[PDB]
Amino acid sequence: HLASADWIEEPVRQKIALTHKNKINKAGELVLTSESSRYQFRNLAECLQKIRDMIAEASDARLQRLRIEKMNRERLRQKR
Amino acid sequence: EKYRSFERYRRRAEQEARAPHWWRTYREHFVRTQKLLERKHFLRELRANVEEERAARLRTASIPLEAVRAEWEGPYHKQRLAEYYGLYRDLFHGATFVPWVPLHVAYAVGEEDLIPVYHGNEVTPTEASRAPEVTSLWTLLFINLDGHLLEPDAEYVHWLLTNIPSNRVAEGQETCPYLPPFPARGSGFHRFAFLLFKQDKPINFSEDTRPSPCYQLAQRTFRTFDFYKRHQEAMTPAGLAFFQCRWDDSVTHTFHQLLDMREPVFEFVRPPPYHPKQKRFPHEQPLRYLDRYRDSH
Amino acid sequence: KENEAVAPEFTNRNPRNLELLGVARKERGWATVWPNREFWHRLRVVKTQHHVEAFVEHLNGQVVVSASTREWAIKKHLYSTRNVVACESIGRVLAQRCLEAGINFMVYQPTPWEASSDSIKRLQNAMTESGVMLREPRRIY
Repeated sequence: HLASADWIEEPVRQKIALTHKNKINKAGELVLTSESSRYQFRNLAECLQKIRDMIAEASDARLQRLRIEKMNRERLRQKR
Repeated sequence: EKYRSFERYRRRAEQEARAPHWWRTYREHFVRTQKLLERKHFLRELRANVEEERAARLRTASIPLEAVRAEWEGPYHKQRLAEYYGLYRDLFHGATFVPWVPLHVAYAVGEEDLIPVYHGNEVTPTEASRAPEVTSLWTLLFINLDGHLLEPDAEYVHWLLTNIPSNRVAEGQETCPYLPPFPARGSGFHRFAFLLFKQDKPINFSEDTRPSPCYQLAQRTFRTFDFYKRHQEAMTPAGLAFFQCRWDDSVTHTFHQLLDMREPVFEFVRPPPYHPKQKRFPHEQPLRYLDRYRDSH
Repeated sequence: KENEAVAPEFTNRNPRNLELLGVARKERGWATVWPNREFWHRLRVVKTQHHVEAFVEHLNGQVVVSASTREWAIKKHLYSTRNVVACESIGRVLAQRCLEAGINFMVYQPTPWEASSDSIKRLQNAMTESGVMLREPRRIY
């Protein structure tokens, strides 16, 4: 669980969540998997190494358009 | 002749591409009188007007646009929107009818104003908390074309009125009580269409009568085509009005309070992960060759 | 509860559900042909000898919203079918028809001379004030 985890400092947690949101489950946990080797420990070792990298590395027009389309709908909604 | 502007070639080229040809092309693979005389008289008056001439040269002329909308209304253009959004295919299994009665609907919000329901409009489920206002002896039905959660062809009713005297809708039999929109989350825009059917003779639609109040989706599900087919002899549609609704907080209220069900949540389902199948015994396989195949490299 | 019964996957049949969401496919081919085909809808403005017409057309080539000075309602209140003001009115009328049709986004690709024309510029001013966007949202992959 990325957010609940306290060992990671809070600023890092937010940056990790934004950067790797696609890897966060709906529960909010950060899920990463490795199935690239015939060795179970290698998969565990690969998973651990990726976590270490994430900690270290971590340590708008879209909104306007949403307003525009919403504004367009209100103007489009004119048959009274 | 040689095109003297790029557009002349482009317009002809665009028209040329549209037309089918014997050779294979991308498109094939991927694809009354009396009134006019009165209209002509107005044209002469409008053209003759010196004031209008002065405005044109001064680029100051203006128009009462509101009048244009009323006069433009409409049957042929109204059909386009319904067909363009796929109402006919889903509602009549592809039967297309030109709407002749200018049906107009709006969702009443509070008392100051009532939210219009255009053709292809977007109205939030929250705004549709209450039933909308709809404006000879006919019928009227409400549909959730893609609001169904289980079966694609099936659809749900908001409220169905039968034997509507003349136009006054208060006297119509409330076969189906009103239900607020309940579009599932993650499915984007759900299209709801309002249909008006000419009723040749008053007929008791006991089959379509539903208990009031009814909060069961198992009984709200229905098919328009078979329902219309059973009454197609005396039913000819003439009015159209449809809007789009997204997910909203009211939707949670509808699903839980009265529908009494967990909120449906959907999203594109991704394929199962692809895994290479390594050989159990890599005979005559070095590390350099395996290095490229394996993750480490 | 009977209501709780729901299929694992939704069945959305709205043609514009993907287009409105932004996930609908835009033509990304025609790399050897100009202009780009990465537009769901396009504004087609045709200035005839005696009439000025504006349309909103889908990739398939079928107009969904058509505004023409040939239409009876506009012309009766419009002095001259061919005029700079007429371009403004048809744009505002085209917007209202676009408002009627529910189409809020469109892609406009005026030609070099067409863009320079003040009437077309005013027509664009008519569209933006009415809220109709000359640029569509980008596709979502």
